[PDB]
Amino acid sequence: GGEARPRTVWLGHPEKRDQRYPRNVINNQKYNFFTFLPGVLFNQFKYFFNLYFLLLACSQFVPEMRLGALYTYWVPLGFVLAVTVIREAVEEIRCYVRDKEVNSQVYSRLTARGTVKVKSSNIQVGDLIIVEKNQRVPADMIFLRTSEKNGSCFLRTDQLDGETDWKLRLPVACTQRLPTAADLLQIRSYVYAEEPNIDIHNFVGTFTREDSDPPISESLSIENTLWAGTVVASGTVVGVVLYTGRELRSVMNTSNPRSKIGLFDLEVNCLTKILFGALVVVSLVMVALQHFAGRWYLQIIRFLLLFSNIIPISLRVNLDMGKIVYSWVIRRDSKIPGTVVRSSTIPEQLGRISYLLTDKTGTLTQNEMIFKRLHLGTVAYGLDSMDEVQSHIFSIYTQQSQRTMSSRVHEAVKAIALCHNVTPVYESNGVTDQAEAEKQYEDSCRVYQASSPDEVALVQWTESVGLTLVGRDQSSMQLRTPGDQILNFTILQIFPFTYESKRMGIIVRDESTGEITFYMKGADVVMAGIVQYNDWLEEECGNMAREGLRVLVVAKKSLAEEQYQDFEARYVQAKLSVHDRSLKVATVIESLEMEMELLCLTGVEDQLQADVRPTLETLRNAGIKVWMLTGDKLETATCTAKNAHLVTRNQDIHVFRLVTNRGEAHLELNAFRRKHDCALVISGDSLEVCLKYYEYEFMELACQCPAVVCCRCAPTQKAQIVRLLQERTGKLTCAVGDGGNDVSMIQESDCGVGVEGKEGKQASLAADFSITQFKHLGRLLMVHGRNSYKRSAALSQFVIHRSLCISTMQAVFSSVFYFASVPLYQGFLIIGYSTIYTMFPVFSLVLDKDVKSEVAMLYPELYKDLLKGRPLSYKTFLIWVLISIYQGSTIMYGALLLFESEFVHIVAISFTSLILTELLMVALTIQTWHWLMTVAELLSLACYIASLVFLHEFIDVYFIATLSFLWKVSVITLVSCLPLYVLKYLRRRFSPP
Ligand SMILES: CC(C)CCC[C@@H](C)[C@H]1CC[C@H]2[C@@H]3CC=C4C[C@@H](O)CC[C@]4(C)[C@H]3CC[C@]12C
Ligand SMILES: [Mg+2]
Repeated sequence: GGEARPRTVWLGHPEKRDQRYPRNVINNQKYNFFTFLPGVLFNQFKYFFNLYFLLLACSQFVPEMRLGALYTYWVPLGFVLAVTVIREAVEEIRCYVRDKEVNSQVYSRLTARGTVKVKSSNIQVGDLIIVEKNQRVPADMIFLRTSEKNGSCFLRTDQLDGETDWKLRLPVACTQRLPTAADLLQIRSYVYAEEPNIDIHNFVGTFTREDSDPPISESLSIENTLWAGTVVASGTVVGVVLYTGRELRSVMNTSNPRSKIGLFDLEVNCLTKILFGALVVVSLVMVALQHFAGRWYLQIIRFLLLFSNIIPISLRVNLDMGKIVYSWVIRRDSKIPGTVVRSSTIPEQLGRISYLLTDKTGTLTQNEMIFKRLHLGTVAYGLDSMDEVQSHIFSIYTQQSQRTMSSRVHEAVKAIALCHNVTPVYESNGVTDQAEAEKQYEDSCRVYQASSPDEVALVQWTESVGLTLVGRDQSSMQLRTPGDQILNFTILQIFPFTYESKRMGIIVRDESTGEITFYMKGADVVMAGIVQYNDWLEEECGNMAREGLRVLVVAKKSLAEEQYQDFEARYVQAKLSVHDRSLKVATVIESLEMEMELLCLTGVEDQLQADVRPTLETLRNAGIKVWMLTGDKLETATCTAKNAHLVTRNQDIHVFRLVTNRGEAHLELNAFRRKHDCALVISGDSLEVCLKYYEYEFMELACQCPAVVCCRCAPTQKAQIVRLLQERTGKLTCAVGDGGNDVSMIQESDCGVGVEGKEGKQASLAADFSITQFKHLGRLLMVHGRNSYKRSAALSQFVIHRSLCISTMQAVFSSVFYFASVPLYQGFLIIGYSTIYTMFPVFSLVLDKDVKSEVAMLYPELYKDLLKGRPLSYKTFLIWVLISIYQGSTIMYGALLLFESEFVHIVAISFTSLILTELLMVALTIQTWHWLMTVAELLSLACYIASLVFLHEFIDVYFIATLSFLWKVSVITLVSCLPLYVLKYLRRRFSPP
């Protein structure tokens, strides 16, 4: 609408504004009230197929042009227009209703008279909206105040950038210290926010409070921002709205909704142009035959109007009803429940997808992490062997009051239970207060919260074996044992996990003994040299990683009361430095990071969704290349790629390093080129450089890959990847996602599928097809797409064949029977009127199937045939053209040569022969017979016999009730259809499908 400018947002009072802000509404609609009709009309009549009808109809306005009745040109086109408008309108009402659930969420705001309850749509910039726990943040906000005593909160941004880690967000310091939540309305404070941009992980702002005698100014960053679409993980937060509606950071990354057309529709449109060009060519030949006879422009276009039915409106009507039937079938399948079809005009696109691009967090995975393996070197403990770890812990803490394997197991478990950054949170269950449960350490009211879900999984696992961690402070940590006694540990040093070191350490003192213990856990690559000599770390960690687990190496070092003093004195000496602090403390910690005894290796798995591995294997077996485009980190993405068998166990993986320029990109691209049959894992930062500088080479190397993993992808980068896959290959692409970061690539893709997320519905609402589970994709692609594509191709080709046969024989009639007469047009309106009796058996091809639904799924290789364009091609169309020409020529020439008396004794023969030939041809193309096709074929014959009976009494047509009629009809019906019967049977025999 307007240029982006920084905004001064006053806390409360949503009226001190200079620019009007958009309403906070998420809209997936295509058109508004005003632009609905023009948009639909243009999107319909922008193609040759639909514009042909308009060109035909408009000509009826020139008096020297008029041919036929006026109501025959506009009633069918009017029906087509009215069905298209109705379909689009109903789609719009359904989209608006589906958007209402998100746009009508209930929240609360702070007013001078007290809190009041308002909806999500009415949220204005500058409003103080209260967001509770496990509630989606409605609009972009600034963290002001939280009800938690530690002055912070955790955010789940899985629906914003697809990252599984929880984001720790800190409130505004000035607003946090106010005595009550009602105090922010009596302070003259404002937030100066940057212009709404597409970046989601950055924010530059400033908080200013003018009320205080010393003005207080805070510099705001991403750590104070609660973007829309995120979920508050803990506590009740209060924020000030900065952006609304389109201005939301989620919406800037969302493209405008577009109307999609399938490739099958484009091929049919090209066939219509070919037909019209052939008509024009024969027109130029026919006029040039007479060496120009004056007013040629009149006669040639009059003859065009005479053959105007070579492109039938029945084609468009049949395709529309077939697509409606396909959508009705998809919405009613019980083996893929919950499937929703939004774009009901492209069900045939599911049958020609060559590339599938999917999100990891929430689509492939369940967004749940649990502990899988505890490897102690000499023995591993799986999910079925945890009762021995529990037994060892119980035995030790029973023998405490009443080396060995139990001691080693306990030492390995306690290190996991202490070397972490997880803090318990206690809530009031309703009977016991929050302060009531803390002093007794209630199990039902205790929740573990941390930035890394792996640490939460480890803590929850140690809870299961007996060592329950019940409290944690900045200098203390309590563990609860099976003997119900509590051990008190004092946290003397903590080294938080960093993505560069890839390790986390801690130093604790056991108050019962006083011994100093140093714990360190991290990746195997960094802990290979820290731990002492061993012979199983590099092998067992590699095996556990190859199984798809997140391996960690846990180590120990017992510190005496003398090795700690010199370490503390040097650590603080490094800390109170004014020159190169980081490298100073790094050396102090590294000096302690020596000769650590190895305890155990841990395996934590991100729980996939149901039937993800079989679905990926099914899609791989059908020639579909599956790329995982995720916004998560490299390690989690690789672990999920290995877990889901997106890469085979023996497959080699090349990790794309961090490249920053053109020269650095040449070397890495070439080095990857020297590899063979190796999957590619690339970060977003390297992808940006490769796509900016090496657009051709990167994709010519990535399309040959068995699979491609691209982590930390911005939504624009995902959409760009989809766009290049569409452009440089020319093959259809499918995009699967569950969050708001997948909407861009879902809309960009030729067929976008949106998995309904657990905490968000944007991808579901903005996709052509919405599924509840990832495993439904296999059926949706192998059955509901293949059947729709095949049925649409068959019915379109049969309709074209019928019209071509009618036109060919009716051209023979007008040429070799009279060559000039008014009574020609009475016959030249009726022998093309047969399509009232054969219309039902033509609308019975939407019930046809080549193989059973359980056979396409069990043999996905049938899809590789559709990937080649078999159902509709130039060879099949040419064969149908030859068949139609042969049938028309045979019917008319045989009718004329066998017997020739006058017009009304040949019209009857030709009409019945054409109807019977078309019915037989309908019966010819069927592969598996359905009873509705049988009833349609029988009802057609019954109606034709009824018509030939009623007219017999009124019109003297006694020719029908003779023997000379029967053999004359049945010889043409035998020489027109049955030669193709023989050909089809011999095709079955010699070349089975
Ligand atoms: C008079 C003609 C042109 C039209 C009406 C007859 C048609 C609809 C009839 C005649 C013979 C019939 C077939 C005869 C036998 C079987 C085997 C069984 O699995 C049921 C379907 C199937 C395959 C029938 C399908 C319908 C069928 C093809
Ligand atoms: Mg996701």
